[PDB]
Amino acid sequence: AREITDIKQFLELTRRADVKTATVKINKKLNKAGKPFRQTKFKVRGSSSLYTLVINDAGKAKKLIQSLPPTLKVNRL
Amino acid sequence: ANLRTQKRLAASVVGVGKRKVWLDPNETSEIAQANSRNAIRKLVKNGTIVKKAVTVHSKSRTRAHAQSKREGRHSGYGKRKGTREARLPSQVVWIRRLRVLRRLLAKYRDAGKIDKHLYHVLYKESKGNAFKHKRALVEHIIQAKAD
Amino acid sequence: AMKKVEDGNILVFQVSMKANKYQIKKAVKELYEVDVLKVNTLVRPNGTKKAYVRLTADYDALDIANRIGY
Amino acid sequence: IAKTFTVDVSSPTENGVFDPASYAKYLIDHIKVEGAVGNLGNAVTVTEDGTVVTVVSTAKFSGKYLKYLTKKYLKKNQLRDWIRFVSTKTNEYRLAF
Amino acid sequence: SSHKTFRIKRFLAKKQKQNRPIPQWIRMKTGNKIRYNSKRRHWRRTKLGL
RNA sequence: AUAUGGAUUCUUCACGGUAACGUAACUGAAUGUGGAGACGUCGGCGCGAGCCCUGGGAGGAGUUAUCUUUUCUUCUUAACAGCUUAUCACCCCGGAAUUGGUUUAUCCGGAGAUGGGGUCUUAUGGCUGGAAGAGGCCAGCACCUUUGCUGGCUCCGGUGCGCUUGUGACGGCCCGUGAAAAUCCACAGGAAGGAAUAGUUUUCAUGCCAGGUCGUACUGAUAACCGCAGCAGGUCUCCAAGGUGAACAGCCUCUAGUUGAUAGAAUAAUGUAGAUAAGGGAAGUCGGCAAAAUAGAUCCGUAACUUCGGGAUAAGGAUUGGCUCUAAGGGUCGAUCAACUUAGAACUGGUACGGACAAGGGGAAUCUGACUGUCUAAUUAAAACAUAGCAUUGCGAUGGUCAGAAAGUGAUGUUGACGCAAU
RNA sequence: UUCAAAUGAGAACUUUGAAGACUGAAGUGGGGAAAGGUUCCACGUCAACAGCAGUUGGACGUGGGUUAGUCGAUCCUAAGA
Ligand SMILES: [Cl-]
Ligand SMILES: [Cl-]
Ligand SMILES: [Cl-]
Ligand SMILES: [Mg+2]
Ligand SMILES: [Mg+2]
Ligand SMILES: [Mg+2]
Ligand SMILES: [Mg+2]
Ligand SMILES: [Mg+2]
Ligand SMILES: [Mg+2]
Ligand SMILES: [Mg+2]
Ligand SMILES: [Mg+2]
Ligand SMILES: [Mg+2]
Ligand SMILES: [Mg+2]
Ligand SMILES: [Mg+2]
Ligand SMILES: [Mg+2]
Ligand SMILES: [Mg+2]
Ligand SMILES: [Mg+2]
Ligand SMILES: [Mg+2]
Ligand SMILES: [Mg+2]
Ligand SMILES: [Mg+2]
Ligand SMILES: [Mg+2]
Ligand SMILES: [Mg+2]
Ligand SMILES: [Mg+2]
Ligand SMILES: [Mg+2]
Ligand SMILES: [Mg+2]
Ligand SMILES: [Mg+2]
Ligand SMILES: [Mg+2]
Repeated sequence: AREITDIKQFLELTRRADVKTATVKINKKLNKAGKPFRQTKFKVRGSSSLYTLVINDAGKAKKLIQSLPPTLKVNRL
Repeated sequence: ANLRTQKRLAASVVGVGKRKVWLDPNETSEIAQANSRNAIRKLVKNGTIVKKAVTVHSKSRTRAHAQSKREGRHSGYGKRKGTREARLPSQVVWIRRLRVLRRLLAKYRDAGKIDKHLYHVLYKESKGNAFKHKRALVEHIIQAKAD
Repeated sequence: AMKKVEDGNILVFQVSMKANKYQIKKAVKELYEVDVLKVNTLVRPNGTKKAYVRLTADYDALDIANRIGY
Repeated sequence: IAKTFTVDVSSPTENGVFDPASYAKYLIDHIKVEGAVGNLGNAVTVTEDGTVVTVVSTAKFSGKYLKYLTKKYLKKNQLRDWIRFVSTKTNEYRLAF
Repeated sequence: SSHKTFRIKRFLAKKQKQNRPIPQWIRMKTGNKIRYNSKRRHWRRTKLGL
């Protein structure tokens, strides 16, 4: 229900002591004037709100996954 | 048998009315054994129950008739049942024309072709039914500027 | 009612007409040593009250139903 | 830009009741370009190899038009009861027996 | 109607339970003269009038 | 219930903007003031939503003797959240007759217009999150089976005196000016409480707990209600597709729903209901009762009388199809794009054309009530009642008219002679 | 209204399929207020009831079914009591 755009803020939410679950969604969509690319959405389940971070760079996306805390339960697709 | 309840369940499951549900007349025994909605879904999957197509309501003649009207046909005195006001209100015609005239006067004044003093005179003449269309106003402006 | 036990993890009871949801939740915990997520109740057309008691995920309604005797 | 449409006729041809050459000739004299037929002035080109019929056009052409012409060809030869025009993926079609 | 007070619903509940045939085994008791329920009610014939 | 983060304080209770005012926050008791709740009806105009119509493309289905790049169908996006979006209104600069601006509708300006630059309400719309993982449409595989598995696509536009509905700014009308309260907020006020080795803010953010009781099925009517009944009666309301046409008219169709009302055979008289008639045309009859004639639209033409508003569609005439063309009436920026409106001309036919449906007979006078309105539910709708207008009567409150067994009792009266009451 | 099949001791009237039609969006469509009170749903079943018929039913017999912090009541006041 809420979207965040700052990656530094995203990491703070993942260790907020009330977050237990998260999911990663992959979307195959097209860009403005080119061939389709890969879009990934990182969703953090808070107590009262769901936070969504969307990044359209696949190279920058893989680094975010490796940086997620291990204690967080992550759901794939 | 009595398949009244099977047809009702099939219509709800498929999502159409009971008039669009077809039950296989050669599969009465297996249809009678389908009491749940899960069993109805299986019968739809294997073709025992099918959804009939909608009855066609073509608009081919409507489209062809509309094309004839766009060419000026079927518009004589023998085809009119309402009054001229009922077909097209005279107030609607007036509002279109006055908005056309006022839109042109503002365009010319902004473009610098007409000063505000001549604009004000022509503003109240158009309101006074002086000009019958846009062409009459443009010609009047040319004559005023030519003198 | 039995379909709600193994599928919905919900126990169905007939309760007294004078009992509210607070008392129903307390009675189930004391009698059966389980945790109650929520209670839904209705008054049946025959004049008796029926309660839908859903247990938490930490308990299985089917195991509790077998222990009771049904 | 140009668009390419391919029709797979392998299955009907293997039986022997279908002729890709005759079907390819039907599309030459029945495609209308900006009006009537016979206006394939370097706009519509159809090529066959015995198993796949490939149509390349730069004018107004669509999959619905290709299926409409194919169904007319199948009905003319009385093949509708056995052969069906099916779209496998985008702009790639095949005939099912 | 769907909107009904508790008193009306409780009244309707009792009338439903009283509308049943007499058990068969009762007619076999010693000195029994009761054959059929003389207070049977049908919703379309006789109205409750509450 | 409470903690952390943020904000604030050594100038103790925040800063920016000329201003309209802006913000993540940014002490406020008694008491007081203000706002919201909170409001008629009709008319046109602007805008939004759903629906309707329609172009390209990706799928499925129908038709195919012949014709039809064709006919039908799927292509969807909730509450909520972030950013953004406005007619009206307001602020700053400036100082107007050669008066300007401006609405379909004539209103505004030295009590500051036009113009340039700003601020604000968020009805409403746009993008994103919710959210494709859902739903929808197809294709390829397994198979008594608990029944699934794997794939694709779900896209981009146009149009308006359209329909329904919401809403905004205005205008018309009244001897009619079209509820109340619970409840929530703001302001004025300054009682108190508060900092330096420390505190306050739960009107900023995040986190924790709980939310009882009763109703909830179904019919909603030519079979579930009331009329003695499964009675052609009676019974409040929301949603509303295409064509014809002025139209929620009549007539035909799509979605959805029904195909129910004892049947079969025959076709006498008399009926009930629907119709047609040669010549005459009210001679019928208490009486033109009933029926017939007239009928839409466009153009022409229209008397006596009159309270000058009417009479009036007075009366009385002409025209109307189909087809092929022509002229005029627009938007955005020479070019390019898009609406049905009206007028006219050839050609064509068994002279037909509001071709079904739909749809005024008219005129000259007398009696009577001015008009619209109202009543004898179940035999009388009228000339009867009412009405505006006119006149008369009573009364200045310790009062007039009227109520009550009584009353430390009431109606007019939340009233005061331009009033109330009685004819 | 018609043809065929299925069921049954028995079919103009039940079920399914096919055909012909109607309501024609101010409906014979889709929801409700009042009123009714289990008529709702499944299984079993036809003596009586459905002014013919009946294997069908709003009939007869036995069971099943109405889940709310957010929809209403509850709270407020209106004429009035
Ligand atoms: Cl009920
Ligand atoms: Cl006769
Ligand atoms: Cl008079
Ligand atoms: Mg006008
Ligand atoms: Mg006018
Ligand atoms: Mg409840
Ligand atoms: Mg019964
Ligand atoms: Mg319900
Ligand atoms: Mg009754
Ligand atoms: Mg009754
Ligand atoms: Mg009675
Ligand atoms: Mg005659
Ligand atoms: Mg004659
Ligand atoms: Mg005579
Ligand atoms: Mg005589
Ligand atoms: Mg008559
Ligand atoms: Mg009168
Ligand atoms: Mg009138
Ligand atoms: Mg009478
Ligand atoms: Mg009468
Ligand atoms: Mg009188
Ligand atoms: Mg009083
Ligand atoms: Mg009809
Ligand atoms: Mg019809
Ligand atoms: Mg039933
Ligand atoms: Mg009978
Ligand atoms: Mg019988």
